[PDB]
Amino acid sequence: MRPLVIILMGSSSDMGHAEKIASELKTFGIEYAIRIGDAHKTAEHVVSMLKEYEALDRPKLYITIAGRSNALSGFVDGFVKGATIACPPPSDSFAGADIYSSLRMPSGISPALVLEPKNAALLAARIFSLYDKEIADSVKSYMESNAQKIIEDDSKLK
Amino acid sequence: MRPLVIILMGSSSDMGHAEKIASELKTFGIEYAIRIGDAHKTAEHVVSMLKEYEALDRPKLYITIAGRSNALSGFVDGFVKGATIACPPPSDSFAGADIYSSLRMPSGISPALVLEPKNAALLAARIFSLYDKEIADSVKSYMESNAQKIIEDDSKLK
Amino acid sequence: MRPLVIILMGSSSDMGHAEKIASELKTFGIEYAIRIGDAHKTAEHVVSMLKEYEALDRPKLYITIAGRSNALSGFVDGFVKGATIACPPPSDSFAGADIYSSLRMPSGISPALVLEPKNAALLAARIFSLYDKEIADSVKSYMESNAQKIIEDDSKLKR
Amino acid sequence: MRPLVIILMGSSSDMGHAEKIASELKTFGIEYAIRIGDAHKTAEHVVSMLKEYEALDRPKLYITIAGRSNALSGFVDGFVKGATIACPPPSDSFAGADIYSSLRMPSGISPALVLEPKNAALLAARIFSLYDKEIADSVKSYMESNAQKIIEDDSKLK
Amino acid sequence: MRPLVIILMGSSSDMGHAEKIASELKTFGIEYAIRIGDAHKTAEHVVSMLKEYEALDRPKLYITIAGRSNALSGFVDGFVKGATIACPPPSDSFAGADIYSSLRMPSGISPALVLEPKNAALLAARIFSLYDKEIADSVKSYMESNAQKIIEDDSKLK
Amino acid sequence: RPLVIILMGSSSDMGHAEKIASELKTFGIEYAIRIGDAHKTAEHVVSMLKEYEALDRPKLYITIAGRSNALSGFVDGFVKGATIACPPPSDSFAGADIYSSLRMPSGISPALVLEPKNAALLAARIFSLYDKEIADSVKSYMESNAQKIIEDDSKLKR
Amino acid sequence: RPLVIILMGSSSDMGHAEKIASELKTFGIEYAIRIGDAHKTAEHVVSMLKEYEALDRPKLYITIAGRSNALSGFVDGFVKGATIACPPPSDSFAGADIYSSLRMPSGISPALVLEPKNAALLAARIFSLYDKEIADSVKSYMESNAQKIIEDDSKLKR
Amino acid sequence: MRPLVIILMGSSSDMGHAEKIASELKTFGIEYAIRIGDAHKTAEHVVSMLKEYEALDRPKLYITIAGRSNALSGFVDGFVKGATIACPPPSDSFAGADIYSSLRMPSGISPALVLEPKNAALLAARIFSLYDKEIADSVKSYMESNAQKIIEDDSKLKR
Repeated sequence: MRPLVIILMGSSSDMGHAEKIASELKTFGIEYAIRIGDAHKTAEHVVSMLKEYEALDRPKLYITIAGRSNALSGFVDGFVKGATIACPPPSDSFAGADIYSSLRMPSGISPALVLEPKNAALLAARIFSLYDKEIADSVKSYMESNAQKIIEDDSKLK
Repeated sequence: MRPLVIILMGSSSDMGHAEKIASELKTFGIEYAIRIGDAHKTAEHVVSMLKEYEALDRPKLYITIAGRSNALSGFVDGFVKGATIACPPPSDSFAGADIYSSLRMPSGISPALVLEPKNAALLAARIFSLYDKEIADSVKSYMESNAQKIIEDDSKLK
Repeated sequence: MRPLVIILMGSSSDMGHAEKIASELKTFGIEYAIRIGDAHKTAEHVVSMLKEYEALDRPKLYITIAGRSNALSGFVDGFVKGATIACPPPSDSFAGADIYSSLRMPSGISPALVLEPKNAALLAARIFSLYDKEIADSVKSYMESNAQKIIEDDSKLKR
Repeated sequence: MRPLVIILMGSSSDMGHAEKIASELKTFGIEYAIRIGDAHKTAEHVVSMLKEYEALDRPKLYITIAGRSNALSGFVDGFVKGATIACPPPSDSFAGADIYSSLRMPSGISPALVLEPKNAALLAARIFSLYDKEIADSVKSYMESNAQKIIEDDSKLK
Repeated sequence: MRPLVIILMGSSSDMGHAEKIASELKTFGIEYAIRIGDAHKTAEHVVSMLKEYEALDRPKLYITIAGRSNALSGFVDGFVKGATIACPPPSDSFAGADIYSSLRMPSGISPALVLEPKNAALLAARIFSLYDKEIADSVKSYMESNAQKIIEDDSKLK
Repeated sequence: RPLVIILMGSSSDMGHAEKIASELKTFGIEYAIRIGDAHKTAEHVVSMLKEYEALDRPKLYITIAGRSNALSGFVDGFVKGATIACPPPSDSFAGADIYSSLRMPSGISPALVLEPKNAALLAARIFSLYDKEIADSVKSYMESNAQKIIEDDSKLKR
Repeated sequence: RPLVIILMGSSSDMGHAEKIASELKTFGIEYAIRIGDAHKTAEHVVSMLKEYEALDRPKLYITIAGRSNALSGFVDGFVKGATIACPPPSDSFAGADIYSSLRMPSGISPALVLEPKNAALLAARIFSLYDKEIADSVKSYMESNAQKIIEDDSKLKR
Repeated sequence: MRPLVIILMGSSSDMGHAEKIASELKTFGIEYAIRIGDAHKTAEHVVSMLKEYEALDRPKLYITIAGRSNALSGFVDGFVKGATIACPPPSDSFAGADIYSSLRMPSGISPALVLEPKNAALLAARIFSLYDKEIADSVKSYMESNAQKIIEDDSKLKR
């Protein structure tokens, strides 16, 4: 079956950030789910949700979004079989130092960290593209279009 | 009933830090248990253990020790009923920025952060001391002793 | 007698922060007092106040609020018998580096550091709850409510 | 054909770090190549190398390793079709601030950042595992073994 | 032959910063070109452009402007023969830590880092001034003028 | 006739204090060296300051406290005259203990100086405003420092 | 009879300087306010300091320079008596300009104070060692500060 | 006459750092002078020295080396006509935060900041190379050699 991306955020306050990821997945033609669950406060709810998705026989990725000290990405990553992507929401608290909670994983916990929500979506697409030629075609068009916009911007100048 | 402190560390590599906490609790006459469990890799093992301690009919505190990005303190704090203390092991990586993973809790997750292991033990004692006169007496002796050492150091000069 | 939390701040400029803590303590049914006193400029005043609260035969906690370089939390913690909680006001000066003045205590000075005012109240409640069943019931209702709101948000907004 | 991981480092001084990644890929039964090329000094050499690998009709990932200001990961990522992983070598220069050069990509450049070399290898395996059942089996054993070591460590204690 | 400064920016979003540099070069009577090209997304476009400028038989400098992780300055510096100047746009993200991506060059890549755009222009002028007396005269007038403004500000007091 | 009271929080600070004391002695300025902690032995410190505050002579206090420095503010809030904070060096959290000495509220005004020889020099130059002997001593000291640099140039001139 | 010379690097620093001057006036201490840059108008600064250094009266210099503060060290290396550095506030690079005022070599000893009211108070308390009038003024000031806190408690006592 | 690079350091303690720069300039065939002088303690000495070098009719650069808070690079840059290069010694104090004293110049003070001593030499060479073909040839040989070593390492060590 088709690829699936599960976008899991710790709080409804993260929804703006999540929708940016979702919007971009939609341009790659990649199905997504958007869910809310907190690692520390609703662990059992999160586990029961992950079991449901894990049971689907289709290629899947999880993109985990948690502000402040991000425990969610590692929690999900240590539970599910396949790859996951951490895409924390932006914060300038302590000059951005919440980022270290996403970076500093133990050996054996391996979420892919990406800062920009459009890049989390692009990484997800490029992961599927190793085996999905339709998604590979979409990635090519997207990345070529990004390069062409820059060159055109220069042409408007010289 | 007599107090219990459960010292839970994410890794056997944290044992030196744990033992400093434990040694200090012993000077206050406070029973402890030392346990190992990782929030991301062995979550079910941690829950199982917490349920066992939570069922004991005695006043209890948990002191949680986890290096790198500390997910363990919030995990435990979100599960148990009573208060908990976060006492992460020291690290100089990224100028100590692992500390932000212990600091930056969501609303509703409230571990007490203390840096020095002797102070984690002292805080625990002083928490019990609100209701346990035996421990209050021990705390008084301990803090008076600390102060007298300094005053003595001054008189010893020249 | 019932628990008491003394909320002591270094400056009246911190009153809003103190009120957030007191507001949350009220939800747990915990009596509080709000006081002002500075460790360096009004030490004797702070000592006099602490002696009065310390003489009360009831379980107590102090929550200490001081901006910039926080000397109040250690001063109070070194004086009183029981536990204390540091909950400094937030600051973005020097990328938040005032926090290190609350973190870096000498051995023998052990205030509990908590950043969020609601969490300072919750920690206080959970400290009393080791021996106080009624406060433990309140904590449980509070923490269950927080969880249920998250699950309800997922039930509504999930796609 | 079988998956391939191309480990590309900017300098021979990075070889120790690269070999940790390679060693771990070998435990997952994943073929790898180890190569050296600098983005700024040997761009054409890097491009000619990437064209050679890109022409292989097999699932591939690139893991890019560059110290100091990491320009290599983004350079590779903007050239190749599929996903890439940035795994910079550790440094304590400016308290680790070289990490921001790997983090702060423009929209449209999406390398997966992972700090630990064993985790770069595990992420690579888990990426292939979405479609490769043999690698999925290896990941399961690996991650289960990591969890079991922790539980056993606790058992030696309580 | 008369000097040329090529102002190359990674994005059209950098134009305000570029124009401050350009405006200041105009006060020194130094010809400039403003161009757009991204190191990671449009590398071939950048190389093509550099070859065109490199073929001009006149003394030239490149001022490279790129936000976030600055790969552009080292890319250009590794390609062209003569000196280059890095003048990244200002950013307050992560307490300005994007600056380390411009600072931390490998041995063999030597762009001049200057923060203020007016100073990037002044450095360029002063570089040419070692051999161009017309520009030396302009630089002298400019720096003398700056000093006289301050002394005047002092006398204007009260 | 002036007196400098060097007060340190811990006997661990002695090496730092003695660097200050030695330098003060080359200025021919009498000093006292004392130990006392602001949080643990507050009464001992006050009793001590009262003894010094009663002396009819010019005096300065140089206060030395590691970690979070509460001692300088405490002393400064109590004594009439100026004080100097000279904290011991630390690499903990990339030296962030320094902010506890910097960030004083309005009304608490210790002079912050990092180098112990400079704490002594500031003390001297403070007295030198009214003490012709100390001023002569400062002039000789500062001239010696300059002549050494110049003779280094004359010797290692290349 | 004492004099405080407030020297700022740029007219942009005036608001900061006037906060210092206003406070000095409540202490009844005469001040001068001057503008001069260490790098651009070094001769203008020296000529100015020579005028002040010749005056037979107690004097302090409070030096104000934004960005990388070279002014305080320059002034301190030239004048006989003590000086005070009071840099203007900045959020650039999370306030890292402060290190240019902190990190003096042995032999250069300006007193660093962050708050302008505290720069004035330090100045006063420096004179107060030999000036009974200023000392009385300091005592009244510092007592007023304390009484206000206490009456705030009495008023907002809950 | 031929180019000259004046390497001026604030303290003899920096001599090793200066030597790394001079060593690299020698490989490019560029004459250098090594001098010592401090901006705050020996200003007049520094000015006197700069006046002597400034009077020479030859292309020159100054490379300025000062630890801790770097006031030397701006002082020299504000005095001399032509370009200068700041190359401070490395420090790990405060996580390397001395670097901000070399970065944060006022408008009108424009030293080129470069961290590595070999790169300060290369930048100097590349500045002269805009007008000096012989130095341009040397730069090209240098930069080609660096590239070829990397490619050779790949050819040996590739698996």
